[PDB]
Amino acid sequence: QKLVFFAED
Amino acid sequence: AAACERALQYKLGDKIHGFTVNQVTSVPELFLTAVKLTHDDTGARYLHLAREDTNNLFSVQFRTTPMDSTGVPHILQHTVLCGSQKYPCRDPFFKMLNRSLSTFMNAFTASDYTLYPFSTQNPKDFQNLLSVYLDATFFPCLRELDFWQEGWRLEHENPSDPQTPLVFKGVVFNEMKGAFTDNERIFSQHLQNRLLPDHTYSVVSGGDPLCIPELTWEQLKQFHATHYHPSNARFFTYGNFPLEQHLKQIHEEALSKFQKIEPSTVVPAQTPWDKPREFQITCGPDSFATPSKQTTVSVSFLLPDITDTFEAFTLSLLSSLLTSGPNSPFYKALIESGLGTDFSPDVGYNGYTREAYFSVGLQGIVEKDIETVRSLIDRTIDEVVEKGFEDDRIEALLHKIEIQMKHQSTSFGLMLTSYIASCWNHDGDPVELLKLGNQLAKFRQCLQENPKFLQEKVKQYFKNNQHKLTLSMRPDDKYHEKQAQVEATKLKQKVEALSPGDRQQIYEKGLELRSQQSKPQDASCLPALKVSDIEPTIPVTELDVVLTAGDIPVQYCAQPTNGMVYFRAFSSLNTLPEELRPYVPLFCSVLTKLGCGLLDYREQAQQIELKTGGMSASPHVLPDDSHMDTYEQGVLFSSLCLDRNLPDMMQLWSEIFNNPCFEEEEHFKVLVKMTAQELANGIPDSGHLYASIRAGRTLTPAGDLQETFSGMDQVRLMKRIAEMTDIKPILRKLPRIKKHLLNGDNMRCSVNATPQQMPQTEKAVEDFLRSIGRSPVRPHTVEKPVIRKLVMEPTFKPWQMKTHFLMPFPVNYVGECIRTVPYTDPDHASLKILARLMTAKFLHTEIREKGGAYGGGAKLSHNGIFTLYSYRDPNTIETLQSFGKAVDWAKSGKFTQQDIDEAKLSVFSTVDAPVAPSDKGMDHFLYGLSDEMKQAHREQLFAVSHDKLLAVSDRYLGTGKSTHGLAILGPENPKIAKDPSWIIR
Ligand SMILES: [Zn+2]
Repeated sequence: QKLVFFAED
Repeated sequence: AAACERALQYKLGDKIHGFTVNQVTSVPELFLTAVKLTHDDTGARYLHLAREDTNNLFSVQFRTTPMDSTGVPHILQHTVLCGSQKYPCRDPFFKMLNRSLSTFMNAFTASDYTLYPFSTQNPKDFQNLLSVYLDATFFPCLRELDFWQEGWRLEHENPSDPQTPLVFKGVVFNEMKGAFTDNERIFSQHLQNRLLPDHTYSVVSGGDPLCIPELTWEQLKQFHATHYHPSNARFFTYGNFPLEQHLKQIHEEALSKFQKIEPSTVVPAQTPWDKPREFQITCGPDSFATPSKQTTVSVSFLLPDITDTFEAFTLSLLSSLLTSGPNSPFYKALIESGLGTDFSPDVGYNGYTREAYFSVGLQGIVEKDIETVRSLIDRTIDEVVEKGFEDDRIEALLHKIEIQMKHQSTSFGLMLTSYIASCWNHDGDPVELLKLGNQLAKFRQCLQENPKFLQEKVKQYFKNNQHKLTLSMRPDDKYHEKQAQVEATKLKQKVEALSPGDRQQIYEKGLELRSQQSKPQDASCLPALKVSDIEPTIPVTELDVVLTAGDIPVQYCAQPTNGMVYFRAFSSLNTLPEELRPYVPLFCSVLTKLGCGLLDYREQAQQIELKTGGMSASPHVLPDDSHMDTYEQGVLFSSLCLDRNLPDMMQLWSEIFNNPCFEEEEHFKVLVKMTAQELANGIPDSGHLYASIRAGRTLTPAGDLQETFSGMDQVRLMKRIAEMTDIKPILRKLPRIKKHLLNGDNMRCSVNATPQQMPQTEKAVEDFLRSIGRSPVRPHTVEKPVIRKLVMEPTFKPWQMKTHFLMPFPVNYVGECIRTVPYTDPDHASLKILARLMTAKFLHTEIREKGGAYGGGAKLSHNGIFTLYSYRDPNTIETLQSFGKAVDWAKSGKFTQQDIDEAKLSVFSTVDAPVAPSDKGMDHFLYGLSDEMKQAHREQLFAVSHDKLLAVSDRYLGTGKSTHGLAILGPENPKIAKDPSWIIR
């Protein structure tokens, strides 16, 4: 869909 | 028609919807035509990659240069997706996840840029996503309460009782808390900050948990106005969709409202040091094994700008020659020295920053040996300068890149925009990174002209570079406890400064936010697809199975693999004694690394890297589709090679099966100590998985077996072996496993290749099968139709279990598993819809939005296990309570028909995801699912109705109706400890 949550470091 | 062909018809200077074609370049090695455009009015840059690929991708990139560790570009990235002018409704992003058939939808924040990519195969869905992304990034409603939810906020423990104490909450606040649960990530962060201490690279772009609450709403709005102007943007598209449609949409919706500015966002060049530096930092203790060999040390070198593409490409190759594989100088010097357990974090070439950097070092060393390591690094550099590299390793590396270039992925557009982002961010030419044929050619020429080319390069950047950084890290047993202490002070400092008027507003605003998260709102301003837009049937996958040598089935699948061959083999574990089962993952991880025949592990590694793309073995538990207590246990051998090196690959497999070297004991300890180290470091990032696997161990035989193979039991076991003073008794177990595994008694194989290559493969594979030996412990064995032999445990009784792993974490990982029904049961489809339904409309709201946890939802596996989970959760008990309230919500039926349709869209976006030529059709090869079974299951997902959702929620998810399993990774919880129904490990 995809990769629901959003990153990063 | 075709896509790369049509792009070549573009003339330089062509004006298209506010854009001008500046360059058109054909990159035949990637089957694409690159097109550079510039927006006339804004100066915005555009890169279009035209290729006959239906999985089209869009991305927009902003240069974001923070000057503090507030995490403001990260929180902004979260907040711009919380509402826009054209779509003022709450949370357009998460809502569109269930209103689209996308293949990808996310956002990322690097150190100096923010990236918003999405991909889909539906052209109408592309336009819809394109309008929402453009409006979100350029015209966000930056409402104060959306900032309070995604960033950080002050809130009462009960938002309705203003007599309860105020606490910190926020999604990013907990996202970054859990991000720095990883010690490697702590080390990585400090490395970059100390090595590049002049500008934006000196800060924590993602957010330092202690500096996040220093961020105001105004700073967030100012930061957006400064950095999210199209003049500071890079636009990117990839695929077969008409470029004109994209430009017309981008220009008329967003870019037209702006005029050219000169962005104050340039990252200056790091001024090189005259003298090296040393720094010492601290980290968290170990999860959860042993206590003096726990120091991490590294040495880092500053490299030139990545905008110098060939020199960057050169130094990247040079970096692989130096650290990759057991034939690399630093491997023989540091790893095989027995001083540490593995390489330090971020080893090799790091090209995310403007100036790239190289790092090498060890972790798991005693602090007294720090100078020893540094001397080795010093000595190794001297030797490489004097001796250089062997030609066959240079050939091996170039062969690997050739494979990476020819291989066919499903997310090609995503890799490309990620691969060019850093170079593009600093005004480099992203197209020059694409012409790999040229860089390979020039690299070869640069070697043929100067035999000491690489030796002078190492000399320049390692022996003469005064810009060296030595960084060492030792853990602190109270690290996270100390962090909480300072956090408690900053909290009190913030509460003390509150005026009575301030305190009333926080109460009221907090109550308003809670209201926003609860009140069911309208999302009709959002574009959406319908269930009618989902294809009713799947494209048939064509196979032919041939019994060979003399009854081993081999599955052949003709695919456009672009001159690549993919070989897989599955050997059952039914003859294997149960005593040796926990040692099979270990066995598989060393099988192809210990040497074969006349090849020592060094020589063997050279062949594998020169002839194949990799050969691996891994243990698998494949659940049956019609019986919860039936499964297939075995090892999957996987390998890959170019068309021309096919016989070498199968010859390698033959020698590994017939003469593996289980006598290399010294290298064996190295691999074990390395695998154990890697497994322990990866627990936090996959904490919910380790939680889910433990929770489901007592529900299914397969679940029980999966815990043995990849659970905390496997992590703990590996750690014990790495602590063994006498490794021989483990080493003797491998020949015993070899005699049950490496033969042709219980085997089936698969081959994926081009139709032109297929007959050649049929020979090499058949020759391989004849060269391995020929001629079960458990009741019973079932034959299931061309025949798979599965283990059945019909007396398996599921048993309830709750487990709390005491980890020194600042965040938690929760998993609850429920034993339901398998794939072929008609209720399974209902459960599949229900899982995403509960996630989209309940658990996401409770666990993430209200709680502040980074991730939380429900999924249903092939094995019929319904799992509820939370990821980086500040809560534990409240999370479990939300699990119970979710099923009660599911039983209430208080959800609409539109919610069911959105759940269906979300489900089909996952199962109809694109399959790489190398993976068709693994579903048949692994799980034994025909096209018939999938269509039947696909039409069941279509027939799922509201009454079936109520029936199935009451039938399986209710308390006492089915068997549950619980597991928690996180710090001590007094409430859990006083519960006798919980086990502490
Ligand atoms: Zn994030």
